Amino acid sequence: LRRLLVWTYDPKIRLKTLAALVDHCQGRKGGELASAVHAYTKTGDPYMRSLVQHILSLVSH
Amino acid sequence: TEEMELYELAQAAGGGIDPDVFKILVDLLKLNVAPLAVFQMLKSMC
Amino acid sequence: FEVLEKWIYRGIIHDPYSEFMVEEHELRKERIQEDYNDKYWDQRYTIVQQQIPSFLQKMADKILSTGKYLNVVRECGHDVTCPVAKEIIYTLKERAYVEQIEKAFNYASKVLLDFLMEEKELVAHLRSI
Amino acid sequence: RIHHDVNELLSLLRVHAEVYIDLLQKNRTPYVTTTVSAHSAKVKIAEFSRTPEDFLKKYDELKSKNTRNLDPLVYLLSKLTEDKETLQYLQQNAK
Amino acid sequence: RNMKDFENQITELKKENFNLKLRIYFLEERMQQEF
Amino acid sequence: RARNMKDFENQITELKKENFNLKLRIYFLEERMQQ
Repeated sequence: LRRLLVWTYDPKIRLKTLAALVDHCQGRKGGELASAVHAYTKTGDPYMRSLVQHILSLVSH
Repeated sequence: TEEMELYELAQAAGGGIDPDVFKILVDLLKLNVAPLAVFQMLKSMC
Repeated sequence: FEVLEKWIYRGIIHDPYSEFMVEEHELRKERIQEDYNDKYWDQRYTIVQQQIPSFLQKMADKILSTGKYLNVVRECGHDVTCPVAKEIIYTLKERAYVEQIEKAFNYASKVLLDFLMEEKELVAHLRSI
Repeated sequence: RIHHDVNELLSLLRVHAEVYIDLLQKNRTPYVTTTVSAHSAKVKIAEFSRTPEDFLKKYDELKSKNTRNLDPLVYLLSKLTEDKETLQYLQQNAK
Repeated sequence: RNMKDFENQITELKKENFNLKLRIYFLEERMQQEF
Repeated sequence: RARNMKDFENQITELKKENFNLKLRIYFLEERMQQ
């Protein structure tokens, strides 16, 4: 694609979501992280919801 | 008028109306009016 | 359309970024029981007229008037619900998935007056006046 | 519903029975969006070729503006075929 | 009676509705002052 | 052009139901706030 792009692009989709989301979720502990996870659950992005559910459930648990 | 679509469009090609009536006709596009009926009701009296 | 689905078949406003055609505010206190003036169309429940597509705007009044019937008697004592649930998704040159709105509206109408006419029965209660 | 400001006042604002019947003739439905315009009505500005580059350039900018009110102006672009039956009253009104 | 007096009264009753619309026009602009 | 001599019945109850309702109610939208 140029060099190495397709299987580094797959990681980029796993990683760029966190590099924004955890950077919005800095510092918040207990239920305050859960109120950030409310604002991120109400996100407009539908694929990023399911793609980050692995971590979003380990906030809720 | 006092709007970008009420005032600039009213004097583009040849232009010229009453300004308050032109603002009312520009506001009538947002009032979900049928384009022919209001002009026919204006033209049947004017 | 998934947000529309929640509002059409349940009394739930999902509200994504407030870009969906319906949203709820807390105007309920202005005219809580009676419609002293209107509340459930532009005010407590409000429709953003331009946030609807074309193929749904043709009955967006019925969309705005479906969910209310599921979420005004939920406060009053019957579980007003639609067990019908037809998923809404786009298709080439089709809007049958919006044709499902009429059935859901009439079902919400059916369960609402299936309360109102016989529990707090208007056909017998109203006679009093 | 609100016909006071934009139907009753707009009927009263005309300089010229159909005094109350003009609002019933122009009885708009607020639940509609049915514009009768087409792409053939874009050549209505070509008759006023006083400066046709700055008569044809405005429409793309008005479409690029985020208002959806540019659609019903197909008949309003042609306007009245009578000789200055709306435009010339402003010169009398300015005096 | 000549089949225009009755319809002239009908048009007068349309003018009554127009007068009520004018009273509505004054009412909805007086709403803004004290209330 | 020609008149069918029945629509005036519907028109009379239409103007009655509009005008007498609106006439008494609009003025006493004052009373709701003035009283």
